[PDB]
Amino acid sequence: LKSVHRWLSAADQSEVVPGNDNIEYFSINEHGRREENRLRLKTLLQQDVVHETKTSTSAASELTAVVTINDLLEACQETKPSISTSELVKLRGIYDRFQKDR
Amino acid sequence: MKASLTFSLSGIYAPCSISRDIYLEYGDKKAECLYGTIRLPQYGPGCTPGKIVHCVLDDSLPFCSIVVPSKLFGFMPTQPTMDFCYFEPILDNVVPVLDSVTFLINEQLYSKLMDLPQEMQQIQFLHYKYNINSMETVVHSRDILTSGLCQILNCSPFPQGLVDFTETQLILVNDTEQKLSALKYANEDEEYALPKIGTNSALSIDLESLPCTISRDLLRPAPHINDDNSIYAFTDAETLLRLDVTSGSFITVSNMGCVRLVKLFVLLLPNGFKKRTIYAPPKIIASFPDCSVVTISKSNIGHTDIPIANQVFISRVGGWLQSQKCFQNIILTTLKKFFSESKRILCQNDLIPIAFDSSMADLNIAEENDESDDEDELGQYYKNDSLVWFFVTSAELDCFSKDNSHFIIDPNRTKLITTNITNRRPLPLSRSNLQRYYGFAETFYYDLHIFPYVRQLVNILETSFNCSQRGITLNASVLLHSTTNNVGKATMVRFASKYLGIHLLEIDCLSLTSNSRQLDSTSKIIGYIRAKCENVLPYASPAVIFLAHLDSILLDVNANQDPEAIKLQKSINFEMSKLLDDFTFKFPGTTFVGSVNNIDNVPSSFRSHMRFEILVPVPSEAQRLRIFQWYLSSHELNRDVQQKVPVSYMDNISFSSLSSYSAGLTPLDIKSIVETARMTATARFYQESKKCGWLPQSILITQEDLSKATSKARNEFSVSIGAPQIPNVTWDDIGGIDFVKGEILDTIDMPLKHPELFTSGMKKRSGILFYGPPGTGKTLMAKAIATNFSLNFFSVKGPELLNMYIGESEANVRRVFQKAREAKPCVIFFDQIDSVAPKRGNQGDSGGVMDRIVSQLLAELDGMSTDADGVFVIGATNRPDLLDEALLRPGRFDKLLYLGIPDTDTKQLNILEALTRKFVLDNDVKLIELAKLCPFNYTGADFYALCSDAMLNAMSRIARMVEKKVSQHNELTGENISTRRWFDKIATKEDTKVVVKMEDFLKAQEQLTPSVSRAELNHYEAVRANFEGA
Amino acid sequence: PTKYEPIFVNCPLRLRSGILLYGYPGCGKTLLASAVAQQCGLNFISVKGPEILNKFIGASEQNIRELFERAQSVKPCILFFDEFDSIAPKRGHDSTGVTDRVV
Amino acid sequence: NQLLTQMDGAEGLDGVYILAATSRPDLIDSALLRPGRLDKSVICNIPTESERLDILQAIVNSKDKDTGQKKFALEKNADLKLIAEKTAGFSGADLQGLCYNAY
Ligand SMILES: Nc1ncnc2c1ncn2[C@@H]1O[C@H](COP(=O)(O)OP(=O)(O)OP(=O)(O)O)[C@@H](O)[C@H]1O
Ligand SMILES: Nc1ncnc2c1ncn2[C@@H]1O[C@H](COP(=O)(O)OP(=O)(O)OP(=O)(O)O)[C@@H](O)[C@H]1O
Ligand SMILES: Nc1ncnc2c1ncn2[C@@H]1O[C@H](COP(=O)(O)OP(=O)(O)OP(=O)(O)O)[C@@H](O)[C@H]1O
Ligand SMILES: [Mg+2]
Ligand SMILES: [Mg+2]
Ligand SMILES: [Mg+2]
Repeated sequence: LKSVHRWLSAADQSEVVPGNDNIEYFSINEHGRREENRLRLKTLLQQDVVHETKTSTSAASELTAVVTINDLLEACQETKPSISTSELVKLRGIYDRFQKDR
Repeated sequence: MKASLTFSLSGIYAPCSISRDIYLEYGDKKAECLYGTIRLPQYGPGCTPGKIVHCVLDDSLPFCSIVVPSKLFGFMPTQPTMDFCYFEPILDNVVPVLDSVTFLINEQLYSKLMDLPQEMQQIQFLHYKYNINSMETVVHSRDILTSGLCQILNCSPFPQGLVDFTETQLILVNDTEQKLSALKYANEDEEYALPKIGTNSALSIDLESLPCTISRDLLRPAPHINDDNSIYAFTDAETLLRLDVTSGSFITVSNMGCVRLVKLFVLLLPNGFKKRTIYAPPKIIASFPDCSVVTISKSNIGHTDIPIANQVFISRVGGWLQSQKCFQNIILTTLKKFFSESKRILCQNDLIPIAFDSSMADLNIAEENDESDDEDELGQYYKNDSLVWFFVTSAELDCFSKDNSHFIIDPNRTKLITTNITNRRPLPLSRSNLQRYYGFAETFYYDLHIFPYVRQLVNILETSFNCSQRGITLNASVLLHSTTNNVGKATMVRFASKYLGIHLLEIDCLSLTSNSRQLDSTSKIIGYIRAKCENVLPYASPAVIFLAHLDSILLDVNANQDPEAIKLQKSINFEMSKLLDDFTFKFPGTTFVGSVNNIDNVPSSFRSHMRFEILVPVPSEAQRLRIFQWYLSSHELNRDVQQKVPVSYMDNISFSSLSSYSAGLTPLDIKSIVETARMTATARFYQESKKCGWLPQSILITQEDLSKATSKARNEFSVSIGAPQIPNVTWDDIGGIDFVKGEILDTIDMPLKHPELFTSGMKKRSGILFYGPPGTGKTLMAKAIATNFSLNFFSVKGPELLNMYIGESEANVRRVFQKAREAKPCVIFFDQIDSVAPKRGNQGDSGGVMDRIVSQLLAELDGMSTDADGVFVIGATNRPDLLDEALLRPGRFDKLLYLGIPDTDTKQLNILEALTRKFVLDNDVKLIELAKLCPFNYTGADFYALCSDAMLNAMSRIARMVEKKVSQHNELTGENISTRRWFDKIATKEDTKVVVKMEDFLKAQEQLTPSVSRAELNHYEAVRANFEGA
Repeated sequence: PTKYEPIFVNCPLRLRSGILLYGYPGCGKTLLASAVAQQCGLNFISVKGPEILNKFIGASEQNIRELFERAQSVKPCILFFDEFDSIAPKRGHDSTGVTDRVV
Repeated sequence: NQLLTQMDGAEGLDGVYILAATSRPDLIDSALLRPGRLDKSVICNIPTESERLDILQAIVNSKDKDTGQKKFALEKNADLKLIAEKTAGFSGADLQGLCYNAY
């Protein structure tokens, strides 16, 4: 979870910066409109709606999520031992008593 | 208004000539450019949405006639054109102006447009190219400016309107994929005078069902008064030329020894039917096990047909409806009505269809009358809902016995005579959609390539159909069972039946007796079943007996029961079992298609015979897409409403997102959504019509509406499961709990947003619990999640589960978890877990039930075979040490979050601001000293008491002020009113607006105690140290 | 004993009918059960949690009768009890016998 | 744990005013003393030295039954201060007891 959180934080701008060539646009009579990027996105979405398809391609697992020891050790640092430390002795005693007798 | 029609090869934007009469008496004389709207009537279930046009005076046009460019509809007037339309000149010449229009252009013209130097120069070039003018030319959508060059991709504000070519944005899109090559202006696929020379004898051509009924008004020729629509056929003009006669008198269709006489008309041009094929109504098609291709020939002797109509022999075809007692009367009456026509023709082996209304079975409108009794107009109120056939065998020959191929029936000579029940196969859905033709409630058209389970059923039934010529008793029973109601079992059964053409018997739970069954109920049931079946099975080949809701009749033995009551249950079970197999070998091809809503309760004695059990899952993402595509279709919405304005969806909708956003909903829910969307769209349309704005000629569903209709449907569902109405807390109130805030976000929402990285069966740690000193947000956080996340929120009201008896607590826990598991994205809020899950096996406790219940918790909460982990569990306590360790483990409750006292002035100011947020604070003084002056032993809840106390003091001040004012007024007058009367006679709203000044805060802070002593706080601190310090 | 049945068919002299697991929470023994439930191929009946008891008078006895009857009538299977304490406490009870008659 | 749930549960009620009393209150659980519930704690005091006159005058002048303009048989002088001081501050019910005893 920590590793995927870090990856998502680092990957926010990966899909925003690059240009899109899936469709070509001429932009005539654009004067009088303050919005530029949102209008381009809406035009692209209109064209995609006219040409919508459901199929999608796969991606390499490592660039979706990956496990690293640097975060693993920190996760180990925030310990959460299930067994109650004050209760381990009692449990050990009762387990032994069960094992030896009955 | 109805106007005569003709076409020309003019430009798309060329003005449309209109006759002088209409231009003067209805056209607006003050308008510089007159605009009207035209509707093209076409062979379909409704008129087309109106298209707007610009018109000008033309004296050359005859009475009530118009001329328009054929290129406005993508064709040329080479073939016979339509002769009239419906037209109306817009009153006040109101038209809208589109802000933006999206065009798709070819690569060459786009290159030319870059080559063109300047924006204004390009604008003028487009002006000359496609006759587009500012505030003068009107544009439409889904139209083509020129073949293979440009197309109107989209129009946002309205489907049609004026263009501010000076300012309207033109979204020009290059056709990078060369899609424009698919455009085709009704052009010919070449043409030859004689593709085959001297082929007068016959022609071979395809036969397919005519997709819709036909209205006489749309017919080019002028047939006589009667005996027309029963033998119509329609084709393209050139096919008529290949037959050497244009819309010839009569044609004959002959194959497999069956020869029929037909009448062929020309298919009118604007319709978009396929090429080189015969289009005919079901009446003629039903006569054949038709091959995809069929041969036809000239028949001139058909014009010399003979009325030999004496003593005709008729027969009721086998079918479910024909054997019903009540329907038979209306069937007889409608058959007599059909044969009441003067000149209907008929020939042996013909199937004659007969439609009628299902619910008029009891409405005897009137007795026969001496004169002036007719049905024609009287029927227009009601439209048919059921269909049957009649099979005709023989007729008199008389002195004209030289020929008997085709003949007329005359009411003056024909009499109603019938024989016993015959039998014949239905028409497979793949060849002719009868419902479509007769506008019935169409059974959903499944697509076997996508839906898994239906394929199994259809395969089984078609196997039993094909084994007829193998001739063995291989027929097998089939049982459908589902995890939930309303999953379309009966629909898919009807689909299979209609697809394979298998007569369907629909017995159901409209039985006669189910309470106090000792009163011979077994007989009343089984005799009824046997009587209903025995009147159909001997005349259906194959046949299907469908028993809806069989679950609620073949009940199984109850754990607790009367010893003798159960005997009736056993008897009915056994006799049902017997009659199950009796039909198996008493008739060939019989298939028993039963349905059940929970297979666990079907009797093993009955179920053991079963050999095919199909579970029908709730439709996954892929299916819902298709279901939406269906219910949104034109042939669904436009039906059954009869609204004078046709209906349609706006193309900007998106199946792909809609499907994903409608997860978990059953098909009935989907239809509910569609219906609600239709309602809201119609309400919007009539609201706009009420307003003075421009009136669209069609009502358009919008995704912006579906987005909230789906939410309302989901809220309806949430009410179904009985969840409480949690208050509307917002995610912003939580204040100084950022750490826990993020922790919660990382589990409740992180694997729910962008559901791809977590999309796996992993242990997604659906457990979380808050613990710590009293009053630090544990319940508020839950209240927020209950409404800010759209997850179903189940409340476990403390020791709600515990119960009177020994085992009903153990039933309550399991019922709670089962019901939650029914709705996968759900939350369980164990508030004060202490009362329900105490430490197991302590000496200082009695009864032991508290141990059993906690054990059951440990079992069902985690257990084994767990899947679909979306069931979160959120618990809270003041102190955890009373809980058992076996709960304080991953998989159940991984992290214990200690929402401690903030101990930090940043957090203190944060919580003070979050509490003060939503009421006005006077800013003359700064609040920070309120944090600085409180010692850190003060607690989130007592800062709430601080704020509320300060508010109450400051508002008591206003109360005293208004008291003084009312006392002063009473002194001025005769003291004739109290405060209560003052508040309805007089109002001083602005005076009552209490605004707190921090002086009030500095007063209150002196008076309020901390919510906990140091004694308790050290205890909880030590608790945290034990659990968190490690 | 199902995998190697000719080895196990002979010599019915001595055998052990069942096994009892216990240990610290989280030591995989539920997962041991799960794996043994599915890979082994032997049928597996999952009476998880004290669902045995029932409201009505002495219904527990009849319930166990039915359970063992289904176990026998199903081909060889494992009766899986978990949180055994919930279904078989010590002999002594101040309450009704409906909670110890079951034992 | 039920009362807490019904008091400030997720589906929190409204328009209901819980009014509690007892002699020894701190034996109420601290989670019931948390402000937001039972939030204002109000002491009552028996000593009220020299204020016992006010109560005395009240109880003697109590007119609950409007049929008569009095129930207790007051006298003209009404020098209640002497007895009020003489009371030595027993309780609040003590004075009603004195009233009835003297009557
Ligand atoms: N998958 C589906 N596709 C289209 N329409 C459906 C579907 N499932 C149900 N319907 C609609 O439901 C009605 C008939 O199916 P219905 O919901 O009654 O099924 P059923 O199997 O009889 O259900 P149940 O036994 O749960 O009551 C029709 O209005 C039909 O349009
Ligand atoms: N940090 C905080 N943020 C927002 N509201 C708070 C906060 N602390 C206290 N409150 C308010 O004071 C009350 C505290 O609610 P809380 O969720 O702590 O109740 P609870 O779980 O029933 O508490 P208890 O621990 O006494 O059982 C609510 O009315 C809430 O609005
Ligand atoms: N062989 C294994 N060793 C350790 N952990 C395992 C193993 N196999 C699976 N696990 C993981 O660790 C968990 C092991 O403990 P588990 O939750 O099964 O305990 P349990 O037997 O149900 O305990 P209890 O009834 O005492 O709460 C599994 O749920 C799984 O998530
Ligand atoms: Mg049904
Ligand atoms: Mg609480
Ligand atoms: Mg376990």
